[PDB]
Amino acid sequence: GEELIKENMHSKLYLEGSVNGHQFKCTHEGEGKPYEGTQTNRIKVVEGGPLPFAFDILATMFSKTFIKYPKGLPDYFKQSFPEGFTWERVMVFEDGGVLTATQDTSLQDGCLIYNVKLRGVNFPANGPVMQKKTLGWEPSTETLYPADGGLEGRCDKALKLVGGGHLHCNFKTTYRSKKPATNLKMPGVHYVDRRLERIKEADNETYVEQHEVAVARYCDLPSKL
Amino acid sequence: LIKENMHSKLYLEGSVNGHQFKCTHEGEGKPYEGTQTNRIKVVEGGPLPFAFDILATMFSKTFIKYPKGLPDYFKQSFPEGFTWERVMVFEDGGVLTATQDTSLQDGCLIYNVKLRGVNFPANGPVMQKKTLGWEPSTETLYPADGGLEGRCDKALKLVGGGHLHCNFKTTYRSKKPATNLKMPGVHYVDRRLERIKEADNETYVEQHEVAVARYCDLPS
Amino acid sequence: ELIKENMHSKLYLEGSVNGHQFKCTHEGEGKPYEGTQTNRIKVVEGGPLPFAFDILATMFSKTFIKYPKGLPDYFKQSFPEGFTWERVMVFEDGGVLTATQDTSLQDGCLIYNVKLRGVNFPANGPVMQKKTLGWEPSTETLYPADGGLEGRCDKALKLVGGGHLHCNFKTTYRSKKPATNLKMPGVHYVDRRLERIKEADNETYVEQHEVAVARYCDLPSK
Amino acid sequence: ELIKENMHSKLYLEGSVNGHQFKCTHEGEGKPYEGTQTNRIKVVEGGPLPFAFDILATMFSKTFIKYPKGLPDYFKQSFPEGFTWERVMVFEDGGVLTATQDTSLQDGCLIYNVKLRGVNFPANGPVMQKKTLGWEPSTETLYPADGGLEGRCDKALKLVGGGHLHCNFKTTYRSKKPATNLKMPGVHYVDRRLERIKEADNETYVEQHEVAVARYCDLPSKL
Repeated sequence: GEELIKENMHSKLYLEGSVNGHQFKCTHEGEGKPYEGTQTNRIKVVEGGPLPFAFDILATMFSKTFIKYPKGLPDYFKQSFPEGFTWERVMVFEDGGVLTATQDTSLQDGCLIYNVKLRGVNFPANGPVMQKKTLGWEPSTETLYPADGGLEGRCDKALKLVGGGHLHCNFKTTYRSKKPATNLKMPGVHYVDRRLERIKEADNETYVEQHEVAVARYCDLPSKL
Repeated sequence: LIKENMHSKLYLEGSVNGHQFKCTHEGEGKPYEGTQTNRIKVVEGGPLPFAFDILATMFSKTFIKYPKGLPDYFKQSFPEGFTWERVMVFEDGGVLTATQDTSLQDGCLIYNVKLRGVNFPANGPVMQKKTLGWEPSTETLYPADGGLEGRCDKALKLVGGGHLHCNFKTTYRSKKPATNLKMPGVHYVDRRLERIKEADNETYVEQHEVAVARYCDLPS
Repeated sequence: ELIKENMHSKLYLEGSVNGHQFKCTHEGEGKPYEGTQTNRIKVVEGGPLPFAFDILATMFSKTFIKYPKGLPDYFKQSFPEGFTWERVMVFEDGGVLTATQDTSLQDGCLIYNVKLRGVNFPANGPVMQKKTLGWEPSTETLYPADGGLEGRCDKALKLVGGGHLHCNFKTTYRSKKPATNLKMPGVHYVDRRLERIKEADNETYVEQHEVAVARYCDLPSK
Repeated sequence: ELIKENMHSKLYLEGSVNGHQFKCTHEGEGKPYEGTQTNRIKVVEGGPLPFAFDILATMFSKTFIKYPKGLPDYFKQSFPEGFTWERVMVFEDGGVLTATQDTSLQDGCLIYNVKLRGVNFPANGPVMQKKTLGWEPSTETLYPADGGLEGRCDKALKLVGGGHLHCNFKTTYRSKKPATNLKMPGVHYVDRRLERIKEADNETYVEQHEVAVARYCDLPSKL
């Protein structure tokens, strides 16, 4: 399972979304150092382009294998191979936009395969997302909690706005291996710090190039117990 | 165009907590009486590991009784029909989004639902199949540049005696140009959705809805 | 029964919204069995307020609901000892209000004491920018729960410019009379129309009128 | 600033949760530049409480955060005419607490005043049934806004039987003194561990230790 994810790994994705009515589809092509926690992947909007909303809200649909897990904090995601794993997410924007996606991860030919299917609705016509007034996400810390053999993630994220300020978004994810969790080693409560940046945009966001660095940790601070 | 008797057909794809499924329905009703019954099959992914009640409202806005002075946004929209899109937020954290297309094809109402549900607690009246249908409800409809926005607090009755509350937000959007629709003011739709019959671990379900629109009749 | 066809009410309210402190009082009258009342409200300390008074409108009387025959009136049965309510209002743009009240009866006058705390009201939103024009009429749903009633209500403020600011209400109503001395209603609905009738001096004098009528679901069944 | 190696606090709190009025005070001591402190909390009135004390844990100290050099400390610059916070806490089972706080400095000593109001905590849920086992460690993201700060914090209470109960926190932090008499931080994080050390007499007496350390995002930026 460890011995299967490799010091350089590749991802191909297929995606199928609808946001405020607008159907679309995307693919991507990706690579990174999983054990160093880094990846970059190139995204296309194969159908539905150009999109009438800020691409940024989709940014986090495109990779939980590429988290740097230190020795002695179990990697739920790498362990889950060769079967793979699946996440379920709800994103709730402070202005009423709501997004829900289910993603399917798996491996084939030493190449990671993501199937995404998402559904966005109730985004205000006048608001920064439907106005394309977003300038990318702030770094974030996700807390992962073990629960029923899965992990539940929580994350308060914030999208940067033109003029300054931020649009806030709450994330709630459920991560579920497809191995039996009797064949797994669960971590405790732990934290994943990230910074996801757009590094290239083209043809009105129908081509987008993204980099993530993700590092996991236990809470380092001294107890009194 | 919308006759005093109308038939509907429904195809539905969904996913709830990663469990994928499909349904279809054949429905019959009285668009101007505000009544209908429809016969639902789960045809992939059944039997379902959660209460089918949470999908009840996925399965018909053309069947609301609109009194004479109160413009009917749904019946007006034909022949080109309308769409809706909804979020349901349960008080225990489960969230469903859903999108719907309503069209009119050679006399029949055709419905197409895609939905996606996540974060339902595992234990968990929804996931432990401990629900006993919805209470009657009142939806408030607000015009909102050219579409309607609905707001509704609903509650599922529970095995044991309580209620699981759920907050609905929906956006109704006519495919017709807005200039060809008289827009209603703010109004209310009182409903009672009931389960008539179920068989084979909720893989077959019959539902009946009655639904009557009104202005606020209180004086001023 | 101690609820007459005509009753008066007296209110004292103490409040903090985004850290701005204030107090109100009111004297009101209405017709309990017809479902109508008028309250004359003063902002007696901390005025004029830096926020839309409209958010406070629903803080000012459940005894005045018209209950039809065979729908138990939880609030009128609660006397002589009365009842309390606790409410959370969550606005769609982040404002949140918690509030609690006491309703009692002294010398046949209804007496309301209200405490409230409101926070996180955005500086550029319609509440703080004073852009609201009153509430839409509404339906509150009431559910029996372990001796009390849980109320649920999605509401909306009209805005300058035409749209609405939505608000979510969750209230718990608890009788001060032991519960087996009351007949509880099943699940039911309260239709309302609350309106501002007059105002003066930068929104520091307000009069409001409520009509409220309860009903069971009237639609046919099976 | 005027905040010494060692500092004490006294605190007075009054509030209502699901109708139940109470009042609290703490005496306190700690080290503000290594961001640690202990607080000995007394339920003077309304004891014992029908609800879990844990839900008040965070009501009881923003100057005791360790800020590294190069990240402005809003709270230490915000003195002598100090600062305030207004918080909303939304538990996933429906409990909602609002609360507001005053932080002033009067002759060697930190003064805390808190008023809170909690409603809609379900009667059969862990808070009213007292099935909680403390808070998990947390991180707060703090954003500049109008020369104030907005804190956002997903937090979790350990439960009996092993689950968690989650609670969303939103807090506005506002200095009582103007700008510029003060430098603003950028978007930054505070990592925290709150621990109950000692409990007595059905939760009427309680000792809390907090370690709080701020940082910027430490990760590589490709832009």
